[PDB]
Amino acid sequence: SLDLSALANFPSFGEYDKKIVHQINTEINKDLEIKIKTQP
Amino acid sequence: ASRAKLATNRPFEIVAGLPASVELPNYNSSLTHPQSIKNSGVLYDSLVSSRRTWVQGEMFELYWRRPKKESPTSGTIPLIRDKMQKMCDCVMSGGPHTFKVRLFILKNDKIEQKWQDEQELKKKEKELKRPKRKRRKNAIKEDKDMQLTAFQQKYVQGAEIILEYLEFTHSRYYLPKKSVVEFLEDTDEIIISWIVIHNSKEIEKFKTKKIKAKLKADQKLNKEDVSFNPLFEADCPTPLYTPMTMKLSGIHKRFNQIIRNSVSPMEEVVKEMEKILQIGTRLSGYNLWYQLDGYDDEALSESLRFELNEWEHAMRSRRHKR
Repeated sequence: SLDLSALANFPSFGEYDKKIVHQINTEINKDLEIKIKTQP
Repeated sequence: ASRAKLATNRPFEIVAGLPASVELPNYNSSLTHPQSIKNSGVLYDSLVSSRRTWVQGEMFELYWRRPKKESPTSGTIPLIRDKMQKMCDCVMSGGPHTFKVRLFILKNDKIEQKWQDEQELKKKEKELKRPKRKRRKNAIKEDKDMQLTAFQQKYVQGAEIILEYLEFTHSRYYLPKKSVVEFLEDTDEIIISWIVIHNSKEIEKFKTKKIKAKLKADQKLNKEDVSFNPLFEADCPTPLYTPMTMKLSGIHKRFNQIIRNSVSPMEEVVKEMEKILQIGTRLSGYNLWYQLDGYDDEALSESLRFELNEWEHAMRSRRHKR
């Protein structure tokens, strides 16, 4: 539900700012589980 | 150096073994799956490297190192202890890092002989011309704190100062004579500035070659019938140079005179620096990328992690040796 509000925030053929790209990376990061071999 | 040769076209370069770029990192544009700084540890690696380098770097000329072990070389330890005089404990800041130091004087024997001669001259001049008060103890304490005791009265000017790290007593370095010293009376802080040349060995060796050439020419002329400054010479290789500045805090009034007397005539080094600044190549300023991609940089990430592990594994033994 909150993503739908986030979706309405998305650029709509205007002059929107870079900050969207952070959300984009958030969605992109979901692609696959993180194969972190050795914990820091 | 043996660190994994980065795959072609990475948005970073490996500087001092770590991923960095001249421009400010744009993670958001460049990384799809950025590992956390926790995951990367690049920041950690940078900090440890920084501190260690500050403990071991080339900022001050090294002069004594504890010999790596009825060998009489043991007997030399008290001799090296006595050849310096013992002085009080003072704090130093290195970039974002801070360090603590005790002070040690390098005994200039010429100052001792001249002091004996001066006492002789003063004695001969004078001969030719011819409960207990605690407040007095406080006066003597303050006088010895801002005036000079005998060892300080002889070593006012031309005394030689050695630096040592209280967290790493194994190395001793010379305080830069070619340095600008400012004593802040209000804050009791001292700022030292100096220019440093990364290929200084190249310049010194070329300088030796030129000195040999001039000596050979003079010998050839003599067969028939000098403030050599490498930085002024037209054929001197390009100095890769950096300007440096550092602040000291915690030094007491009496020591400031000794320090203030110890450094070189200012105009001469200023002119030398100006020449260095025209001829020098300045070190480029760059930005570390602390976040790496878990997929494209997996090898680099794991390599860093491994090296960090080894560093930490060694670091415990350092205190275990105490």
